Amino acid sequence: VGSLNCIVAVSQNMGIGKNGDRPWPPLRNEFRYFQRMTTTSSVEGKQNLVIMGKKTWFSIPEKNRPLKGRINLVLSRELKEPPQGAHFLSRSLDDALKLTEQPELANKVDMVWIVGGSSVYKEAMNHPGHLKLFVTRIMQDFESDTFFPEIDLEKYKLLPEYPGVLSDVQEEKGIKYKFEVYEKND
Ligand SMILES: COc1ccc(OC)c(Cc2cnc3nc(N)nc(N)c3c2C)c1
Repeated sequence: VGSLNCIVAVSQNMGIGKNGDRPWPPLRNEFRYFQRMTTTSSVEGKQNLVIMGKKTWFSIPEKNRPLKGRINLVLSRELKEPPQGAHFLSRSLDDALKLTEQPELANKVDMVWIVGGSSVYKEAMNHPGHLKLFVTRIMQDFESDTFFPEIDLEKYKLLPEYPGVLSDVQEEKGIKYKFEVYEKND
């Protein structure tokens, strides 16, 4: 395992989901960027590991499951086995990390990506160590029922830029958004 990262799209109210769905219409290019960031390995013969809560897994259209090109890990305490189409099940992020160390994925994993939900992000955001947040800011309010936790600027620095990430305002379906990379180490 190389790097530990979290990727999220968030509305101005810090909304990440509404009844397990996206609180905004589809954003095909925001989606393509998500697929591109998470799938791309920085080391031949390696694939990235994607981690998600039970509920983020079930919110992905059946058709898109598993996220292809990546090892899919579902994080749950109630599940006794991995949902159909998933590859591994861990009780916590710590257990999910340890598994990496097993010669199991040890030699097979480049980067690890946390793709949801608040719980899983909240807990990654507290794992001590180096972490990067790839945030997609949707520049409007959307009714939500679940939120991203508060980013601590005394801890994470917004990078002035990052290679492979557009720096300017994007626009799809009359909804503007921008990409931000935060970095922490502690
Ligand atoms: C959350 O509601 C849905 C519905 C469909 C769906 O994938 C097809 C998803 C997954 C999805 C999509 N875009 C993202 N976009 C970003 N930037 N970050 C995410 N973590 C993310 C996720 C988890 C989430």
